[PDB]
Amino acid sequence: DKKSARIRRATRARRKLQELGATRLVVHRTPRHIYAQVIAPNGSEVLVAASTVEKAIAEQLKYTGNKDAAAAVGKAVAERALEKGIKDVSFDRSGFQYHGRVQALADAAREAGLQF
Amino acid sequence: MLQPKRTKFRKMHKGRNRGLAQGTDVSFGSFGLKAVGRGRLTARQIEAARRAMTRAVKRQGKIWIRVFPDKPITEKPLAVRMGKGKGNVEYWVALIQPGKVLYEMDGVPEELAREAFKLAAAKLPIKTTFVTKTVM
Amino acid sequence: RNGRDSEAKRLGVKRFGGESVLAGSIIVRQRGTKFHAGANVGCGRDHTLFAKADGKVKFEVKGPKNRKFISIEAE
Amino acid sequence: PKIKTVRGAAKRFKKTGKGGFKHKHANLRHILTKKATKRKRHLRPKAMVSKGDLGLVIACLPYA
Amino acid sequence: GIREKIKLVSSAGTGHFYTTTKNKRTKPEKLELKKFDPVVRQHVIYKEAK
RNA sequence: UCCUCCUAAAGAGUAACGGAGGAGCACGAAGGUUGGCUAAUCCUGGUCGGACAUCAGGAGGUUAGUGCAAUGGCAUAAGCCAGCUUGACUGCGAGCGUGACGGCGCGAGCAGGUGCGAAAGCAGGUCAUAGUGAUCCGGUGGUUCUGAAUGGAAGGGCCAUC
Repeated sequence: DKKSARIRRATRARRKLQELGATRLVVHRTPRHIYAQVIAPNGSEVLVAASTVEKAIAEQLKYTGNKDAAAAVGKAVAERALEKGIKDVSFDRSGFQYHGRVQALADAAREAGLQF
Repeated sequence: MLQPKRTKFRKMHKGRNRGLAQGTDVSFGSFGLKAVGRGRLTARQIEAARRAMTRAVKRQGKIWIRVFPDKPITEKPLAVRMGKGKGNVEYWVALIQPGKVLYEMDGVPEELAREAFKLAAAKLPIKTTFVTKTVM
Repeated sequence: RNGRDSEAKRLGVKRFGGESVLAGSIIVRQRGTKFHAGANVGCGRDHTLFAKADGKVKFEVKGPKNRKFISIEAE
Repeated sequence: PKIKTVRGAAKRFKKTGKGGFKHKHANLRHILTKKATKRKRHLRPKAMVSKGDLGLVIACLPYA
Repeated sequence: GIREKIKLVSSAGTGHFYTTTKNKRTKPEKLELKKFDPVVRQHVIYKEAK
């Protein structure tokens, strides 16, 4: 199962970040509408979220679910986090290879202020 | 001569015979021999009792043995000093607690059943009593 | 041909639930991981659990496998 | 006659300010390849004589 | 105990060396690990020797 | 002498010429890190091929495996595969466990300099528990520390190691 394999892949990282006790930037990727979220160390609340599923961010990019979409979401999370106040975060692959859209989102985020 | 096959260990501790019997009810036949006393039965005693009943019933009915030795017992050779390791295994015994059902039987009249069990109990070292299958 | 044995390794729980410990103190000595490290608890190379912070030690059961965890709260 | 110091003892223990004794650790002479650096490192510094055997050391070197 | 002990000598002029073991029967070639030399306080190549 | 289980009486420890077995290693990788993967046993179809080679599907969920006997542990895998590597590093070390002692074990963290990863991070050997021998005497390399009139040297000391 794709989901079961993915959860098994990301379990070690999630546990490592959980015991470390640090805010983590978690990204969920699908064939469309790449998501992104910021989670408190306790893991119970979401500091801020962004994605291409809402019209506020989906009204510019031609198509959601590409490199451009990842950069927009990656950038979008940036100023939101900077405005909120949190600066340092830990990136979570969530079992997605850090190659394409995931890398583009992270690259946009780190260059936008969320260094990690 | 009941005996296990390829037991895990050749020797085992003496242990104790405290407690109370578990198989206290007739489960296969209609009549059974219940153990009143406490002790151990060797393989030879079980065989002797079994032969006594089979002859008594004249190979009529069914016989169930509800006890297995599964416990080796050692014995030092004559003119041997204490120590120098555990003794060699000689015979196998089954620990019996009060209420244990030794033998079960079915397919014969109650009258013939009583004498058959009485003959067997005469060749056992523990007080025994005759019981009948209960309804629930 | 018997008669051989090994010196006892004095394993077991050294600090029990609800008693304060200092950082670096050994909590449990074990061969495997009968208890898993929780919060402010580190695991040694020999699966020894030691306190990484000062506080009260507590035991709990967590996870889908109901495996036992040892944590420390700063109290 | 005056007491004779145990010369062998005098070559292995040195007296300190508070009456203690310092000695070299006794496992760092040879067969060192198979030893971890951590264990060799900890044996390098001098150590104090234990209480139990302190009384024995006092008798051996009553003058020093 | 076929495995025998060797000495790793730093490529630098310093006389510092490491000691280890190896099996000459299976891996007869020299050992060229890159280790830390505290005399010069740098990581340098260490060569196998007696 | 050392290791594992039981005896051992639910903390630790606990004897017998009591009951069972092992060790005197191995590995520059079988170590470090990063990425990925998940067995045994059965059922059905299929050339040699056959109960038991390899292929496909299904039940199964670890009865597999874990370099070596046993116990405990291991899916975040400690099990299996691949890339890059030498942290199997130096000086330390709060605080603990264990011993009559000699001693043995665990260890966050600090300084220096490294490897893997985008990064958080991990790495001071190996899933852990056996694979080991005090001191004396002497050998090898470094270090003006000392060097008995002086300058050297011999010989000692210190460090690494046999």
